[PDB]
Amino acid sequence: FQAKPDDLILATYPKSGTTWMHEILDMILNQLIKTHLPSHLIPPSIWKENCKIVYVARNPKDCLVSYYHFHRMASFMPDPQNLEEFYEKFMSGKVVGGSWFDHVKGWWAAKDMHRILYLFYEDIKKDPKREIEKILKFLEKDISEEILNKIIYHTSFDVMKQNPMTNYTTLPTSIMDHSISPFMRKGMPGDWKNYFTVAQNEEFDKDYQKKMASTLTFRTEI
Ligand SMILES: Nc1ncnc2c1ncn2[C@@H]1O[C@H](COP(=O)(O)O)[C@@H](OP(=O)(O)O)[C@H]1O
Repeated sequence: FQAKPDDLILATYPKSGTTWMHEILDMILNQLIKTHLPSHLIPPSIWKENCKIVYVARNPKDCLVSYYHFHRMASFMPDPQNLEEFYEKFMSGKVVGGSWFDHVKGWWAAKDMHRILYLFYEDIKKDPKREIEKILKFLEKDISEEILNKIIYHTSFDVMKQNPMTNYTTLPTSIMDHSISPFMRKGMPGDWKNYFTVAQNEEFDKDYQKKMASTLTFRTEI
């Protein structure tokens, strides 16, 4: 894969803000390549050319829950069975895409050597103006207040949810059935609290602490 110096790359672990951020980057730019690869598997061409990369990470509890429901509604994805069973496989990194942990850490470290803007799903929810302003400084692109507010409006969850071009409702019920769980489900940090039992959560915090020791921190609420 021969990369071009101007190509802009969107990199996420699944269920972390791909669709959302693709839309932000889409509008700002008016070549955008997206990938779910872990840093160690990016083609070397992309580093040598010094492509700008936007990475989006999401707190792993919401990511896990989002990934569960998505499994429920996608035909091409394995049966998740239970949130309990799913948790075990998510924490093990025995899910499509592999380990969230390795993903987010590897990209976190990669930003010491490489032109990467590393953003947080939760920071984008809390203050899209602030996050989108970093993107603009990163792309050395300059945009009117009028258009910046337009982007914030256009890429808000409520608006994207009604947008056929982005909500994945232009796919047959038999590949994604939205009656089970919409692809645009809740879009809310802290939603995981409605699904983790207190005991599931204490178990998580004990595995997470071990598996992270990463100056990477997350918000699990806003
Ligand atoms: N415009 C938006 N704002 C906030 N969250 C969004 C969004 N568009 C999609 N999402 C959320 O991002 C997740 C999908 O991520 P990806 O595009 O990488 O698969 C889903 O999470 P939830 O299932 O937790 O709501 C989806 O609702």
